[PDB]
Amino acid sequence: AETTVKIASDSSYAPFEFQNGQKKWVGIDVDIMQEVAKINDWKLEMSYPGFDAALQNLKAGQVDGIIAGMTITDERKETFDFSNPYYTSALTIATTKDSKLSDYSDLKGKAVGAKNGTAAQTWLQENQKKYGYTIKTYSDGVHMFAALSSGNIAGAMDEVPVISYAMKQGQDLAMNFPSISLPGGYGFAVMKGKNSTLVDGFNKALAEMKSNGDYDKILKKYGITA
Repeated sequence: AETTVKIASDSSYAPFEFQNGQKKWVGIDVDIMQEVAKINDWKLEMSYPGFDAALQNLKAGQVDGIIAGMTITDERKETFDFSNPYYTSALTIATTKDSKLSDYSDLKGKAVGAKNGTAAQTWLQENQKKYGYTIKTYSDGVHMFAALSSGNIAGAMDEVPVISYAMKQGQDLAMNFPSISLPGGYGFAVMKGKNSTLVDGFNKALAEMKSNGDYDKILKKYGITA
């Protein structure tokens, strides 16, 4: 019967992987992986220990691959082989829907938020002298978006898919600023030199899903492009 495939992911990264109201695992990565497995006649066993644990479990041979919004980078290619990117994310500034701010130049003298430890934070730091905002740093999304709604930041930098999902959820957000592409894209990962069948299967199924409408339907479920 079917070949079993163990894939580990993050424990909370909406809209890529997260638990719904019924505690069921959903998200872009979940839906993509489930369909990749269906197309390839694989018996999928998903686990959600968190990204760092997933990497540990993958190196230890405890799982066969990872899908967890994992950026493809030259350094990571020293340890992992990747699929083609199945999504390429981007950063932008979220505002309330009533805000007129829309240009990175409009930020002079204003407070802009980001979550600690993220690419958004780094981009803000890199471009602060360029654009002249002040940076407020938040522990997590709930706190950052509460500051935006309270008017204590004029904008909140985050990922386009994360803001899109929040907008789909009905949060008071708009994306009026340009997007800053996050190079590399997200890929399915296996250990370098191992499991090429999984990578090839992923790539083939991805191309099929893009071509047949299923990929677009998945992204739209979570509010993306859209």
